[PDB]
Amino acid sequence: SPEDYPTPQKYLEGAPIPSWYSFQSNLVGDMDLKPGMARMLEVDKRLTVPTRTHIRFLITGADVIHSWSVPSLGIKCDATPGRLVKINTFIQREGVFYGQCSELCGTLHAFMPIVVEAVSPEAFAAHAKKW
Amino acid sequence: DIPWPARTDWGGHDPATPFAELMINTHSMFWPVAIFIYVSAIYMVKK
Amino acid sequence: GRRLLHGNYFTRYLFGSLAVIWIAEYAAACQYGIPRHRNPNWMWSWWLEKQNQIKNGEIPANTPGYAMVKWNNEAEQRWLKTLNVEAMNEEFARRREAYY
Amino acid sequence: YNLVMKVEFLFFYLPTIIVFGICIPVYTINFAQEEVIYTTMTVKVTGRQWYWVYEVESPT
Amino acid sequence: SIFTPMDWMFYYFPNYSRDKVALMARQIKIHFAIGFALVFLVYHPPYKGADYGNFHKSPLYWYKYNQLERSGQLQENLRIKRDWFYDEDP
Amino acid sequence: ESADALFVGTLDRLTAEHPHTDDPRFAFQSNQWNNCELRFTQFCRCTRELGEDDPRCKYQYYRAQTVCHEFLLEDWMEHRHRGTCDLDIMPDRQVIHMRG
Amino acid sequence: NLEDHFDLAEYMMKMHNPMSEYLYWIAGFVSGLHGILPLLHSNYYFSGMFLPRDNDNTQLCDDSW
Amino acid sequence: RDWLIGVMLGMYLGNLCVQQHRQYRVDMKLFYLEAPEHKINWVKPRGDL
Amino acid sequence: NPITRYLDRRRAERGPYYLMSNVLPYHPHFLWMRNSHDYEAAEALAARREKDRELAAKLEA
Amino acid sequence: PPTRLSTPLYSEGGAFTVNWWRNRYGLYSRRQTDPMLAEFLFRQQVKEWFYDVPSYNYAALVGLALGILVAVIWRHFLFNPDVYVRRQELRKMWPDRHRQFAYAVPYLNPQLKNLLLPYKNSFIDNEPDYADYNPVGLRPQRVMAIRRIPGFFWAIPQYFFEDPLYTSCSTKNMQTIYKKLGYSEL
Amino acid sequence: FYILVNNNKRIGIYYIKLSIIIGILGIVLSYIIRVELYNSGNRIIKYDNVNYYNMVITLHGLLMIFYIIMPGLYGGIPLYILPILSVITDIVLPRINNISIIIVLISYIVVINSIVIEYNIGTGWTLYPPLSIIGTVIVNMILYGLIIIGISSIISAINFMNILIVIDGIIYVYIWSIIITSVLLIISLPILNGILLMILSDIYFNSIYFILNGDVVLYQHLFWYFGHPEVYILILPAFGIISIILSVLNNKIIFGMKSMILAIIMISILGSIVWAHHIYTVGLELDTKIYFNNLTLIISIPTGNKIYNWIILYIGSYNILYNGYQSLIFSIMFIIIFIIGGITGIIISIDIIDIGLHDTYYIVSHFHYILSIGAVISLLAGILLLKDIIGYYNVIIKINKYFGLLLFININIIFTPQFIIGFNVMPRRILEYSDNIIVWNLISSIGSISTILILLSIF
Ligand SMILES: CCCCCCCCCCCCCCCCCC(=O)OC[C@H](COP(=O)([O-])OCC(O)COP(=O)([O-])OC[C@@H](COC(=O)CCCCCCCCCCCCCCCCC)OC(=O)CCCCCCCCCCCCCCCCC)OC(=O)CCCCCCCCCCCCCCCCC
Ligand code: HEA
Ligand code: HEA
Ligand SMILES: CCCCCCCC/C=C/CCCCCCCC(=O)OC[C@H](COP(=O)(O)OCCN)OC(=O)CCCCCCC/C=C/CCCCCCCC
Ligand code: CUA
Ligand SMILES: [O-][O-]
Ligand SMILES: [Cu+2]
Ligand SMILES: [K+]
Ligand SMILES: [Mg+2]
Repeated sequence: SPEDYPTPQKYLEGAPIPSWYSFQSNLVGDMDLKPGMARMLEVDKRLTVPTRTHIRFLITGADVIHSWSVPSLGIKCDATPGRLVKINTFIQREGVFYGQCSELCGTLHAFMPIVVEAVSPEAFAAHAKKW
Repeated sequence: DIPWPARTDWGGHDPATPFAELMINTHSMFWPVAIFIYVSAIYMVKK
Repeated sequence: GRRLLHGNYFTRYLFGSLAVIWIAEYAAACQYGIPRHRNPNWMWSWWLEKQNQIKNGEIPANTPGYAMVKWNNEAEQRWLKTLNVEAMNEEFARRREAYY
Repeated sequence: YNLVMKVEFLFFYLPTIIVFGICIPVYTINFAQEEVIYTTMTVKVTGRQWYWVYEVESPT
Repeated sequence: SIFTPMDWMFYYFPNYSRDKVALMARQIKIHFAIGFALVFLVYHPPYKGADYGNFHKSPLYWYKYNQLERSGQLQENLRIKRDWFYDEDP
Repeated sequence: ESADALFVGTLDRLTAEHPHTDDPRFAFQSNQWNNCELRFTQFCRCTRELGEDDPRCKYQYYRAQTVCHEFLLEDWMEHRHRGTCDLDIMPDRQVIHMRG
Repeated sequence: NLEDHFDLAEYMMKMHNPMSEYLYWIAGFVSGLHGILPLLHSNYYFSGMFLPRDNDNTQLCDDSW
Repeated sequence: RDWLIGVMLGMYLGNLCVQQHRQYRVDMKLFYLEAPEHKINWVKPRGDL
Repeated sequence: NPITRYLDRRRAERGPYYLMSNVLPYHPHFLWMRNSHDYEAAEALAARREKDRELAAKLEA
Repeated sequence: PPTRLSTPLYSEGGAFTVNWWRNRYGLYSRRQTDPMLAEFLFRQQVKEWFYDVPSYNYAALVGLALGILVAVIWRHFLFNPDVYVRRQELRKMWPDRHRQFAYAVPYLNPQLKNLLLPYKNSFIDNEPDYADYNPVGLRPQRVMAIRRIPGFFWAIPQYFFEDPLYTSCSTKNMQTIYKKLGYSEL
Repeated sequence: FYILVNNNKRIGIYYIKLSIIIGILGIVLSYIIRVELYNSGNRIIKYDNVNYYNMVITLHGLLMIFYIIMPGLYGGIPLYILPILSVITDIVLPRINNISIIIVLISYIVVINSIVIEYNIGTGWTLYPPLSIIGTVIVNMILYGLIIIGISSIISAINFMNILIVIDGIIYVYIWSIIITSVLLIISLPILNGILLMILSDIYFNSIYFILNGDVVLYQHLFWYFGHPEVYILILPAFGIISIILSVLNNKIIFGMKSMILAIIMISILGSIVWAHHIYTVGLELDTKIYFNNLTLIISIPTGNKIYNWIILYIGSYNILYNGYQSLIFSIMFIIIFIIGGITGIIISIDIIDIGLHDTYYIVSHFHYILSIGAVISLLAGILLLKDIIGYYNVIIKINKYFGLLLFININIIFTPQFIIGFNVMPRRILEYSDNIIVWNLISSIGSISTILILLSIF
């Protein structure tokens, strides 16, 4: 029956169902670094998140075992193929938190940093709307 | 947020989540017990 | 002649272990209130309804499940081009006549 | 003998007490990580060689 | 015997300790049952232990609570010290 | 309307009204792989009954995205379109009960 | 025999030929080379140099040398 | 009996870190409440390079 | 690192607080970089600061 | 412990006694070649291992560790929703595994989890109750504990009513402060 | 003859000799690592040859564990004194003893040859899939070495177990230490072989265990089910040595012999059931995590009893006896150093603390303090005690206070800073790092070069 597939009434009335956006985050090369960038930690696309919000991070690894580590957020979850591990977080202060892959993943294990920037909820909404 | 030079950061530094604070305090809670275990044992290493 | 193990050790610890496992499992089910009635079927309600229609004669016999869905994948489109349920039923009817 | 036996008891059970003193804290912090929270947003993170892919819901 | 110097067990309970081999077996069995019971009677029991209106308040809790209640410290401690983010710049 | 309406009807409803929260059937474990597979199977069964254009099935896909990474969904969605997805084979063409 | 009483009698009685010691040290030296030589070979194979110059994979000042 | 001196010496040295931890928690409670180092509506997204 | 800066101030106010980072070099190439400069970065940084000042005045409005 | 072989050793009846141990100790022994020598060696071992007071401490530790171990294994098999030994549910797609889904919520709420979660305020200084409220209802609503965890938590006051800043660091006061700025909902 | 000899004492010498030789390669790799980590940049490895660093750390770990410390503490000292301690003429299985040492050498030659001939890539000494199974042939060669090493370890374990059948005296604590390690090997090795065969099947037989729908976490369970028992197979022989040295040099009978023995048995049983403390960050179930964390902390109890029983052995000893002998100093240093390593182990045992400290140099320093300092010093102390019996000379070690002091100071300069960078945090198994971690990395590097220089003064 249609009711065996629960859907909120707003969407049944024509509300747009949300889409998803994917982006790739890569290390900034040594020759591409700018005067102020932190070597071995900067990336070309950061992950922006709102502060004072409960966020669920689902982490997996496509090919080999990586590990998503953000020391300031107290997160170190192994990105293992076949496991979609749930990590809940609640950021309390704005800033930019830098991390690095924490599982030997091949030649460039040392060259895939993790940069997360936490901004005010009003700022995050504007950013998400534009990007 | 980011490592800083010549920092001990014993137990962690700059938490930005309630869980991060928990981790730092768990280490700080046990640290005096570790010191007691060490000092109490080492003091008797002698003839 | 001196004994090291229980005189009936093999049967004792084999059947005994099985008994403890079975009894402990019943106790565990009672504490969590787990339904203990075995169902051998799938629970897709719409599918089970289509199957009743076949048993009632509303849907012709040997009609494939992809002949009843509102979305077909590519491989099932390939099959639909060669599907003839009416011919299949006639063939089965002929077999029954020959057998009897 | 009596004194020695008491020391040996302490050599074993003083560590046991310390372990028991950590046990309760360990349970609590483990329970805290695995707490069902009312999360309102999801960020999917995939790790590839050698970069991190991020999937986020787009504003409607 | 739990947290018991067995030298004491040998002295005060000589007949119960006469067979030291059997005594050792009971030591193992008793602590085995204690560990087993903890898992299935302290940890496992479902939907229990969530009565937070029944937090035990020991005699020491009340001694210290009444002492602060008698003075103004309890009221002062519970008062919210700041409920604004920014101070006003003159 | 009822306070416990979400639990009533199905366990599925809970995450349908709160997409970014734990599903009752998988909240005990951090690994959410099985959660993703159930959500995809539910999207597959919706289309068979209602079609791809139905808003319900479109939302069942959004729900699947909430727990399934894109690289897995794209692969599994290709298998589904070809007709090789094991979570979408029509039940009368399954082999799970054959030869054992 | 008295000569056979002690294991490795020549060495224990301090009469052994020094070449035995030299071979042992040489064997250890060769073992060490298995970590250095492939390092040099691999560096040249993928770069063209046997060893790098400190911080030559990063941006350097004009006067850096 | 001497081993007791070690217990007492290890209890004194341990208590020093207890006091540091005690003061640390007091400081942490005042960060989000009073510390001017805590700033909000401050960090702006950098954007893709 | 706002909590490292706050905690340093609190500790220093209470008693004698000594940081290695304050006295010692953080990199080993300091022995050779007494007079080293990146002049291209200097010009770019100055230009960006000038643009920032214009943006600040505009934002003030 | 007698020193003369003439003086018998007391034994209880059962499967772990002095008599039971004597019967089996010398089964694989090449040294117990006659009664006198066998008894001497048997009593030598019994004296050394069973009349040693500190040895009984390890007996307690092995029992406790093994009991926990057996029980955690059994609990997984009997109650964990993700451990399958029967196959009925494994012969069905995920949406149809109702009997296995019945283990989920009871297994999500063990007693010790309800008893110890309120004590997070002994590890968190700011907003220790940040995750207490949840409108769904899979788990109970959480209330912060009134006392510190017993043991090594000397850095915090024995009772939280003693702490001056405790109330001002709560997620409720923090929400008030930020809501007054229009900064965030939580 | 040389290769044909079956003498158990000669074979014991061979094990020590080969451990030192292979050890030279191990130390060289360690120097490469520390040199590279001296600053940020590339120092001795090109950015295009980063695969070599991954191979250096992998081989360092594997060689030091399986080809140096294990052959030295479980093959060397054991084969020389165990048959004497057991007042038996010779080892029970003479021909098996000969083949075991030959097997170790042959597996070493295979490994080093694979460095020279194969492409140099690394996947850690823990050979986690899928990375291990998508590599080149050097991984296949390393697997052959491990399997071959496993054969030697198991047959040597069988050899020691047979001493129970022939021992003509009392089973001393040291004999108990080896027997229990042998039991740990007999129970752990067969599981390792199985998982290694599965790695081979995926590498060489088109198996699919470590690709989607197959759980890669499976490998970690079976590997670490051998992994952690291995760390106690490497430490327990060291404990046995420490007991003999302290009793002999202090002229004091072992106190609580039965508690020492029962502590070793306890550590083994517990060590066989705590392996998943290496898998805390994978995402295991809450109850599993709590079980493993609880049982891991229990291991401290039996381990603590042994430490305190050692202390009372040194207490009260006669003052007239000279206490500056290198063997005595090393034995005492072991107690001081092992406590540091163990306490840090208890810290990392708390899983929530472990989230921050997994795959960081804090873990490195933890197991170095126990192995690179504690186990090495224990093997040195044991050999030094048996200098007269073994009969080696041409070294200045027996009475060398400079060597002991310099070693202790400099070894701590290397690994104490690695605890600090664990809260900085500097991940493990990396070569490049942020510029704000140079200070501590530089200090440790200065410590490594210095320790090597002190190794030359013994000759
Ligand atoms: C960690 C380090 C620091 C440690 C510090 C702490 C140490 C604490 C103390 C430890 C003590 C442990 C216990 C010790 C017990 C000792 C017992 C003993 O002595 O036993 C007796 C035993 C034998 O004595 P014996 O009973 O008289 O034996 C008589 C013979 O059996 C019969 O006599 P023979 O003359 O007839 O002998 C036959 C001889 C015949 O010999 C000859 O004819 C030799 C001719 C000269 C050759 C010289 C070498 C030439 C090399 C050329 C290289 C050219 C390179 C060109 C490159 C060009 C590049 C462009 O040899 C052979 O035919 C075969 C030789 C095979 C072995 C040598 C292999 C060398 C390496 C090969 C590598 C190959 C790689 C191939 C790769 C291929 C890839 C495709 O002694 C030894 O074997 C010597 C031991 C010496 C050391 C003892 C320990 C001393 C204390 C420690 C010191 C520190 C050592 C540190 C390690 C080394 C660092 C480098
Ligand atoms: C011989 C080497 C050795 C030894 C003895 C130990 C001993 C211990 N180790 Fe191990 N460990 C390693 C070698 C060793 N370890 C290695 C090599 C790794 C990394 C492998 C890799 O990841 O690649 C590792 C990793 C490792 C981790 C992984 C951390 C991570 O991956 O992030 C953990 C955490 O549980 C751990 C814990 C322990 C514990 C709890 C002990 C206990 O045995 C310590 C017991 C000793 C004491 C506790 C001190 C003495 C006792 C007392 C003084 C009594 C009083 C003390 C108390 C009451 C607490 N070890
Ligand atoms: C017991 C094994 C052992 C020993 C002795 C050592 C010794 C040393 N190790 Fe160790 N190391 C490991 C086992 C060991 N290591 C393992 C298992 C890893 C992890 C591998 C991985 O990450 O995959 C590791 C990782 C490791 C790294 C991490 C690299 C990385 O992954 O990023 C570093 C450098 O920081 C390092 C440095 C050193 C140094 C400087 C020494 C020593 O040089 C310090 C100085 C001491 C000496 C020079 C004396 C040693 C002498 C002997 C061993 C011979 C003894 C023989 C007799 C007594 C007969 N080691
Ligand atoms: C000899 C005569 C013929 C006997 C023929 C027997 C044939 C079948 C044998 C199968 C293997 C043995 C177990 C049989 C179990 C039968 C009952 C059963 O189905 O149990 C199911 C039940 C769980 O089923 P699900 O509902 O699918 O899961 C719900 C969520 N967890 O599983 C079990 O209880 C069986 C599996 C565990 C068996 C062992 C007991 C568990 C504890 C093991 C402890 C191990 C450590 C050491 C213990 C030492 C002694 C205390
Ligand atoms: Cu990815 Cu490391
Ligand atoms: O490994 O401990
Ligand atoms: Cu371990
Ligand atoms: K570097
Ligand atoms: Mg890891």
